[PDB]
Amino acid sequence: AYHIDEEVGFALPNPQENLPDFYNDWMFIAKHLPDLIESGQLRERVEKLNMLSIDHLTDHKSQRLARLVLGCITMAYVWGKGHGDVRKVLPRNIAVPYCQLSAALELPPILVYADCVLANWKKKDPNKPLTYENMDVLFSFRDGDCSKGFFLVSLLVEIAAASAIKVIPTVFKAMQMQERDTLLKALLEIASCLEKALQVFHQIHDHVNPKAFFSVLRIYLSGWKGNPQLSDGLVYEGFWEDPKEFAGGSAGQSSVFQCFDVLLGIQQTAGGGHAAQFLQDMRRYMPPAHRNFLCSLESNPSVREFVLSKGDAGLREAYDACVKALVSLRSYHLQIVTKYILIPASQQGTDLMNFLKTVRSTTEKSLLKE
Ligand code: HEM
Ligand SMILES: Nc1ccccc1C(=O)C[C@H](N)C(=O)O
Repeated sequence: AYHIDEEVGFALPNPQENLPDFYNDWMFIAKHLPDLIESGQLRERVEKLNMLSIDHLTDHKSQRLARLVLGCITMAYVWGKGHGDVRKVLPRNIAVPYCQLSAALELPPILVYADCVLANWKKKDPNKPLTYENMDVLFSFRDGDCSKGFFLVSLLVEIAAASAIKVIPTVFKAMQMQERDTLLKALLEIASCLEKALQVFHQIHDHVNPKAFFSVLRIYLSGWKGNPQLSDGLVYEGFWEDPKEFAGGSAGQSSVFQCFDVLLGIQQTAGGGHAAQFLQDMRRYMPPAHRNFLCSLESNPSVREFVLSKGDAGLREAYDACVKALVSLRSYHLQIVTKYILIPASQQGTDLMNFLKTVRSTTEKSLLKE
């Protein structure tokens, strides 16, 4: 069904918090990364784990939790305290089950958005709503890392986007039914929800401190693709013989922007030399069912062409409201990357800026006007 929820969208609805007692040894380490890292006992605990079979993970929610658990342990093992003391070999007894589970779930054996954000959360009270005050994350890395604020605000933007995502079938049906008003309603509804998502994005400032993000959390989200600290990638002991590179790119692995890029025929899949290659690569790091969803949307008739073919200024204005909301979102995201990467980096990206500025202006160049 593309694993897309009416309420939470690309987020994993109501994730599992507990594994079977079989996996308690995994569970304990993941639940205690702040103390084990700080006290310098983490790597020993990982290095003294026994081989635990994944055959006792009986369903998707259990596999997603195990993947989040092993991904957090792996990031902590590789990066340690976060200050250059690195491990380049992931011990056999983590690496083999982590890589087996990853293959089953068709995701790379590294921490991704779909683990640390889409699966990493709970309601404090199951009867209060999906708001920040009623929610928590399941795992953090270090005390003060602001992982609660970063993951939960990302999740809440994701949940806000769900309201626009569930309208997408109405769009294609209305094109196909030849239902002009239904299509116009739907596009205005999508834009309205995307605007609401932009409002939710503002909570980022209330809960994430630029020093903590840039200097702590960013470290544990860092990968080994093009990383000088791990120039040949990571050795997954006992599974592949030579090291492999995978990006640690959690923020950029949301499907939300690409979801509406593709819906509105904005051309970034194919296009820019280095911008389109980056956007296509980050798809490798999305759950397969979401990869599938983005592809099926590309195969559908073009909404942008349909609107263009109609000589209908009302349609063109609803379409442009969607494109505007997507520009607003990337423009605000530009501001945040300035606040949370660029300024702290200088207090010690021009390629990073150019990538984001490019995707925004390509989105901006898509407005119809006429
Ligand atoms: C909170 C919700 C967020 C969402 C939904 C989101 C979404 C995205 C998306 C879709 C991209 C791909 C570029 C594009 O499509 O325009 C991207 C890139 C990026 N975002 Fe975010 N983002 C969020 C928050 C953040 C935050 C708080 C930071 C803090 C610095 C950040 C840092 C980055 C970086 C560095 C990139 C470039 C890819 C990379 O090098 O990792 N993002 N983001
Ligand atoms: N801060 C942590 C550090 C390490 C492991 C878990 C956490 C949590 O966030 C626990 C959360 N209160 C929960 O409801 O599971």
